Amino acid sequence: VIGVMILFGPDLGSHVFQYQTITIQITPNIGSPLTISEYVYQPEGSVSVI
Amino acid sequence: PFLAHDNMFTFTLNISGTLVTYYAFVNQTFAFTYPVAGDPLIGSAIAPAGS
Repeated sequence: VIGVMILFGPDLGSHVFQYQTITIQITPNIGSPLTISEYVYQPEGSVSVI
Repeated sequence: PFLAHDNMFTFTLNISGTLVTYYAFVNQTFAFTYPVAGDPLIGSAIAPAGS
């Protein structure tokens, strides 16, 4: 099991995703990629679950 | 002059042993919320369970 963490810089840190469709794609060199895709409504407790 | 068209309603409070009236004016129907009991998280209008 590997862990992945994404840190936001100033360019992208000025936006808070609300009612949008965030999507990530991890593409290795050989093999199928991994496309995460979610829809985030609102945050809570400074740490959400999706 | 705009207060000649709003819907005025009053309410009185007996603060510091002297009656102090008030006058609240509204120019359009609207509704709001406010916490009454058991609301730890304040800042995002998220009503906790049992609040």
